[PDB]
Amino acid sequence: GFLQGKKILITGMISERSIAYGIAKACREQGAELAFTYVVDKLEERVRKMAAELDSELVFRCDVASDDEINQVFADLGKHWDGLDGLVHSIGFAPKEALSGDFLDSISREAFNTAHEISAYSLPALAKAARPMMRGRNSAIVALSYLGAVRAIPNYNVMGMAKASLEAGIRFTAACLGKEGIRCNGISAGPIKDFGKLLGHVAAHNPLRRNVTIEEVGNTAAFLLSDLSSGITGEITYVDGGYSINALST
Amino acid sequence: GFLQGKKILITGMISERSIAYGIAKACREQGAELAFTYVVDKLEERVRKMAAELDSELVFRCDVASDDEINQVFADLGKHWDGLDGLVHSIGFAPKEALSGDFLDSISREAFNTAHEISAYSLPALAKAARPMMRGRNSAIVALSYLGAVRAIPNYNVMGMAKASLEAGIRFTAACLGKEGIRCNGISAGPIKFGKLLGHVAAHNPLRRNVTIEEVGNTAAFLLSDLSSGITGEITYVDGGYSINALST
Amino acid sequence: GFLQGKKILITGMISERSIAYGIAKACREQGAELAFTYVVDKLEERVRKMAAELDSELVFRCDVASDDEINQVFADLGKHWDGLDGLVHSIGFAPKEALSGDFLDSISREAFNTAHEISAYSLPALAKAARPMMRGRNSAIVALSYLGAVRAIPNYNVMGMAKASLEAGIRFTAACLGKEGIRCNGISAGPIKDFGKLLGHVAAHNPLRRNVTIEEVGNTAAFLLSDLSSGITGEITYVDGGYSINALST
Amino acid sequence: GFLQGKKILITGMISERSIAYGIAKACREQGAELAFTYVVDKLEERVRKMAAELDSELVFRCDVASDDEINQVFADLGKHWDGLDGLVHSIGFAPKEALSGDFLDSISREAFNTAHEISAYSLPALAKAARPMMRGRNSAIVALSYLGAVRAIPNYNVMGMAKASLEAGIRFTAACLGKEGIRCNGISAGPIKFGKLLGHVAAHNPLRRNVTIEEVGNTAAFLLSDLSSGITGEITYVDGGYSINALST
Repeated sequence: GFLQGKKILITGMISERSIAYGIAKACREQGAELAFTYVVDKLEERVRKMAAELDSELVFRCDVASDDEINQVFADLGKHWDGLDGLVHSIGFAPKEALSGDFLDSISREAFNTAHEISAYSLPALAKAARPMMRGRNSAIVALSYLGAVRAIPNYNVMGMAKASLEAGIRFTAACLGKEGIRCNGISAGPIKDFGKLLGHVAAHNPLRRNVTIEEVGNTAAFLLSDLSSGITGEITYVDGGYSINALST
Repeated sequence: GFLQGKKILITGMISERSIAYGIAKACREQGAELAFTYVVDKLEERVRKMAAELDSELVFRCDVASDDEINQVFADLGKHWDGLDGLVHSIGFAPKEALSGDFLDSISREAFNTAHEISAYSLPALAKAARPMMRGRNSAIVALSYLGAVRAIPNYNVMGMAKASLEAGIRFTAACLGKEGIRCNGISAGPIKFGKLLGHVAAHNPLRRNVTIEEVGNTAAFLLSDLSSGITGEITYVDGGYSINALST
Repeated sequence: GFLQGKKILITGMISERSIAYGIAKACREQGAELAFTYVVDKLEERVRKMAAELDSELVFRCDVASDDEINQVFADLGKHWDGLDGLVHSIGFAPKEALSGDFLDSISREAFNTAHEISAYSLPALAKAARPMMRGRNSAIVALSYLGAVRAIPNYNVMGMAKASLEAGIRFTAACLGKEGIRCNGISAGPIKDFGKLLGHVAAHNPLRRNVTIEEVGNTAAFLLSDLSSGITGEITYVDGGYSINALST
Repeated sequence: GFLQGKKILITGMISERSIAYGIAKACREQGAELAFTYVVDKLEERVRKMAAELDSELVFRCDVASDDEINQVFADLGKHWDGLDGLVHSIGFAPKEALSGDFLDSISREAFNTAHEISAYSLPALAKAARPMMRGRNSAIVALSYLGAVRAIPNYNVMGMAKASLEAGIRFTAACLGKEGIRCNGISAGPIKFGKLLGHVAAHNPLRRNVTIEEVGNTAAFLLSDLSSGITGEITYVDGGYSINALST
């Protein structure tokens, strides 16, 4: 496996359906050692269980709304690990009411603020807090994005703005940390397990004529966290079966 | 002129150096009737003076931090105008400390929040509040962005994230309002009066010079006019070709 | 009109349906003085008639396959005009058999060569030949492109490759001539008068919920040929009613 | 390795400095079985030697100017291999005179034609000829591009137009073959050993250094493997972040 010796912290793993689980599993299959965060105490047990199946006992509470908690994760993790080789940002949130229907009717100041703070600011906040552990290690950050960053799409609404902010954050973080040997890249993932019809629309219209899997996203993340991708930084890689590059599909 | 009789509300005109002034002047030259906002009471007199030179007595306070104030503008403006044909978003802010040096060292939660709220959320907030006045008129919104949206650049830092959010907001607003006959477009302007930034751009862009507020202004006038009726959700680069050049030693 | 005093050469005007006619008409309405090319002698009369309705007697044969003919246009035009303020490239060709069905089955070396030579090389060839007349005049070139340059689309096939070549040509030409006061920009136009269903697909899916007109393309060209756009060069402007920036339209 | 048993044809390997060599080596390290093309008979021996060090005796003449030769490669290769899992396009050419100085002064019809035919048409020509061998295998094509496709750069000139054509060819090929289980992707590589170009990039990119053929090679190996099965029509930048940086004085 090409992540032998790599130590990787993974956010956003709330179930076996989650993108972060696909990433965790892919990384574990390539020999990485893993650690995880959970946002709320209700999920702790479930996350510890998933971690254990992935050979990890390293699980930490981290509400990315809190600078203290973010920093505490790395202080606690640093007791176990000499350094951090990988960091996976797979977290986003916006109030449900802002994520459907008319873009302007559904948006509000509060939903905007929340969406950007949790979904976009969290990337540089985590990179900043991880920086002492990651610098000088030829390490890597991967963050998950979505086509709403760069295209107007139905129902994504304010999250589109937040993902665009995130994607810029990826570029700025990469430009910031490259000299210290830390890479930062994104994956714009296609939709995964109107939602049934979204999936159908994509599978009918993309070059691969199917939806992508968490394994496909996971393996791309594993590559971007590995030294195999050492020439790549500030990149958004589309794992959508070619969807974004197709047009005029009647 | 090609904006003859068009009624246009312009934000961000704080001086004759401002991008918004260049836009105002360009629109006035094409026959538009103008109205303006000012952020703080200290600027009222100065903005009323500029408005008057552009043949306008329509000036309103609007701190885009305030939903009350945003909506009040359109209530007050609607007493004078039956409808609104144009809306110009030319406002942005981030704490000065967040806009130089190392990106991660200079960033903070508060500066991030402020930068996005004032610089990005303000576009959909203004479009939303203007919607009753603008819909059904084949009207137009124009917002100002910057290269930091789509490239990592030194010293722009968190504003880059905020402009990227804005540019997505332009796309989503355009997709939202197109059916009601409202367009929404952006201009990514090159730098305009840091001395070395300007010099770097003038040495490296195809035109070998910096762009002017007149050039940004005329592009805005075009994007506010019916001449651009086939264009929406677009970011147009008025940077003398800077963004499309590379590997210039 | 904002093209007062401007002298503009327009290629590709073969009928009143053509994009170039929309451009000619738009430019004439803003006060430009026009000249035109025609590729084959069969069209001469028809083009002279259209020119005359647009107040022009300046019509020249120009097969862009021929360097001699390209150069001759500017030698002949230079007898009438002190300089050239505008140049509109609205020409493209590929063999019909290469423009439908499966991309690889339909492509051939010969069709590729022809498509690129006529549709892409013609831009720098025309800019080069026009350069003595255009330099120092604060003049402008506009070329027409299509979404196939930057997205995979059905049926456009090799023309997509040719348009991508063209769009790069626009950038390189702009970078080349900017110092001499010549701008070069593109318009990526949406479809205009499976073709009936293409038009329907676009009108159902773009932000404006309709197809664009030759007037809308024409007015954008007029702007890009005018001094109002003096800050803009190397740009591709999408006149497609927002189509290219939308996605996941179910 | 993650290409274990994969059978991959590689073009453009003319020396150990070549991008294609970096790709070959990276693929061999992941367990791929390799075959190679050479453009001219003068290079045959040198290419056979390199192939042998990479455990291959499968080497074929292929001047991509020739449809006969392109198709012959696959007829000859098909005698040894039941099918083809990977195809690497790492070839490009334009007359030297067209690749420096003023873009319009340096360009010509002939140089344009040659550059596009050899550098761009060769991708769909090779994909087409390989299609019977590749279809139904969950196989992959990778092609090499350069920033000149999407930015105006000094000295690349007409090759920029040719690479843009290539990148569109990658998209169209991907859209064409995806249903048959063949992917097609590109790598836009940073410069690799002009001395000042390399210096400019190393001073300006996020990584503050030039990329290596190993880095390009490993990315190609990934894009040729099933690990990348969700990715097609993509251009991946292996340039140490160069293309995403701007305004660096």
